Amino acid sequence: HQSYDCVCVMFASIPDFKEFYTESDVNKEGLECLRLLNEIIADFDDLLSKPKFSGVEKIKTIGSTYMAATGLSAIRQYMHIGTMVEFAYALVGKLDAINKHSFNDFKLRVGINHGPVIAGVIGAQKPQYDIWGNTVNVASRMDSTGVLDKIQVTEETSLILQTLGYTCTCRGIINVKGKGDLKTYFVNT
Amino acid sequence: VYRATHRLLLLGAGESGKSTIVKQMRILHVNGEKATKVQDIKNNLKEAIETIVAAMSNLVPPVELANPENQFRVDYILSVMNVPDFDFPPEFYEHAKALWEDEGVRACYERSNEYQLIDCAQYFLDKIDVIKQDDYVPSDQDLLRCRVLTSGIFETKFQVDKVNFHMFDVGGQRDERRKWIQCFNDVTAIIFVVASSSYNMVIREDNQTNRLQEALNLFKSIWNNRWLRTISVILFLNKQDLLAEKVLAGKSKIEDYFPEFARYTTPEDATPEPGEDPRVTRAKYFIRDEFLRISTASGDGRHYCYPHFTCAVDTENIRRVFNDCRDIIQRMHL
Amino acid sequence: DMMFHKIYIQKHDNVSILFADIEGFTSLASQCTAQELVMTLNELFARFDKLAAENHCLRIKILGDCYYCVSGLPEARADHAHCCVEMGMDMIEAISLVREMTGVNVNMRVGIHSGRVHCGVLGLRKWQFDVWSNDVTLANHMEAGGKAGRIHITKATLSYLNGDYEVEPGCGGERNAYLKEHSIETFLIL
Ligand SMILES: Nc1nc2c(ncn2[C@@H]2O[C@H](COP(=O)(O)OP(=O)(O)OP(O)(O)=S)[C@@H](O)[C@H]2O)c(=O)[nH]1
Ligand SMILES: C=C[C@@]1(C)CC(=O)[C@]2(O)[C@@]3(C)[C@@H](O)CCC(C)(C)[C@@H]3[C@H](O)[C@H](OC(C)=O)[C@@]2(C)O1
Ligand SMILES: [Cl-]
Ligand SMILES: [Mg+2]
Repeated sequence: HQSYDCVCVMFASIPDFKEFYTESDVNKEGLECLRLLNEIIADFDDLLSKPKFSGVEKIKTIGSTYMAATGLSAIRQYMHIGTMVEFAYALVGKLDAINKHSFNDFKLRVGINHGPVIAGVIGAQKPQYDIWGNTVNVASRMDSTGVLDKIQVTEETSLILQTLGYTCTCRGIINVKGKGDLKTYFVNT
Repeated sequence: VYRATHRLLLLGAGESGKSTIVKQMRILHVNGEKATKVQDIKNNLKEAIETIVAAMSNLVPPVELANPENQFRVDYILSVMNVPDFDFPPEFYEHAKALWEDEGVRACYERSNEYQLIDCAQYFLDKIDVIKQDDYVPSDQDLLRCRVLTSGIFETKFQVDKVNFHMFDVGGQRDERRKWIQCFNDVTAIIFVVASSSYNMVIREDNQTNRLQEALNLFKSIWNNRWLRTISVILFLNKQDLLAEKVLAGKSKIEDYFPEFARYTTPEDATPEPGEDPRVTRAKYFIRDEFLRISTASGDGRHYCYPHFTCAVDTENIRRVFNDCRDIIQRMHL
Repeated sequence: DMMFHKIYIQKHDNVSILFADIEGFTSLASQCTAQELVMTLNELFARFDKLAAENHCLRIKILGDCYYCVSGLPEARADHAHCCVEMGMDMIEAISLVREMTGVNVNMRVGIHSGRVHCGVLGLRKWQFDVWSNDVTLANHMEAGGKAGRIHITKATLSYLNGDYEVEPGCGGERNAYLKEHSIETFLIL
């Protein structure tokens, strides 16, 4: 387990899903639902192969929420953050196509932070790879307090996306349990 | 074990005819009971009459009664329209019958396409006297003609010649379609259901989008679906009676909604029902060919399409066609 | 198998689902260093992972400060309710020494429900065996509506306990909306 300086963490949940999940005898007690979830995830995973997302490194999925991070492959400067956004837009591309065939209307809700982490393996048993630190907590809280069909970034994270041709509206202020009130931005299209 | 069964899925827009088909399966292949469906018909009656009169004023031009005395009845009807647990007293029937007699009220029922109205209107109102009797027992045809909208997925088991048939019913409406996926995997075949008659009407869900187009688009959705690449779709071009009637009536012309009809000539492979009008034959097949154009353009022979001209409210034509289907299922699947 | 990707999921009735969170995880994360936190965490969960296997609990995941296992997997065990309980028993004492050691007040918030689950893997990439159902959704909420250093259990997790532990009125409906809105009789273990 080794630390980092500039890793860009992203969470993308599908809050509309938890509603849609039902457990009837008809749907094999919810198996038909987890089936559609699988399709979605897999469809998202099919992206990582794309040459342009080869720096993207999926961490886990939590429920119906996709966790992924750029710059773990490290040792112009923040071109990786811009990829992460570039990637979040792609998940929406895939989620949008599921809708078409699943007669549904799933919106994706994203939160993208960046900064120092500590990556590595945890647990004695099946040793699985994860990332820790305050960068990740905020990344997560950018998602949960997020808005559907929108990416929520923090201030500095905003400033950088600005340096790369992204326009950002201010969302307002958020109590992030631990760090307190902080200003956040939606990424415009 | 699991292969000797067949899981069939009933798809189509709202009101297409899906529930009526499962009904016909009970009538055809299944085993106090119906007294509860009486109430349901009473509401069909209520909802139907109160809908026709409400429409009268909001039409363009609006329709006047040929008996302005009937105003007080019109007044009665509208006053009870939203009552929750309706007592259905002897007046209601007297008043409903009265209005239904008013040539003006009927005239508005002709323009029933210009507003949203159930398919059991003219049928039940023609039999108010029977329904009102406290000792009323609904016919088989009455239970078929009744309308309770589908909300949710409903498994229905039947057996034909020791062979087993699972049938799932689903909401044809838009909000409801998001459940369909829960039947997609393992589906032995799709029965897509289409209100052939509804060519001159707009969906309930937005009062603007043409019902048959919504049908065409929905089929195209299913035919080219990503999880339905293998699965074949038996097409029930339902409500053939209502179609025929509209075509012969010559009120709302087809080419005035689907203008490509203007070009269409009748096919060569056409097998018209004995002494059916060349015009009805022309019409019924154009709608078939409309659907087939979508089915033709893709599939690779990985799955096929089977048309059927059908009338769900007619157990006669249903036995015939559902049988046409077991043939298909037992060739293919094996 | 051809049109849907193969799903590596399988139904499993009569299992019990523990969830365990660290109370005052932020106060700890405030005090000690960015790294020492991760080491104080990694140490504890490898300590937990021992206890799990002895108590015949298959660990699922670590989700930050949330740890959750399930007894009754992979092969069904009739002790499955006693095991998750037994698993929780240790966690509240396994934290105890690594709490005093940091001089900061942390404890474990436990929640166990029982019932059916699905378990398996989702997606194609980076598999991590997981559990999904309403019983899992409930389990999670019990921990959410738990009491510090105490084990929160359901109606059903008592019906599988065979009356071996001494419980008390839980009052989950007043600490969590999910429990209230779903009228769950909850209990605490003594
Ligand atoms: N004349 C005529 N009426 C029909 C025919 N098939 C169905 N209907 C009428 O259509 C109405 C609605 O049919 P229904 O089967 O409930 O639609 P649906 O496809 O199930 O719509 P939903 O239940 O999914 S919302 C019923 O009142 C029934 O009498 C038909 O073949 N001919
Ligand atoms: C995927 C479907 C469904 C309904 C099933 C389920 O039990 C969950 O996966 C749990 C409870 C469950 O898997 C246990 C872990 C965790 C992370 C707590 C999940 C989330 O709360 C999921 O929803 C979210 C918010 O992703 C949830 C509830 O979603
Ligand atoms: Cl239709
Ligand atoms: Mg905590």
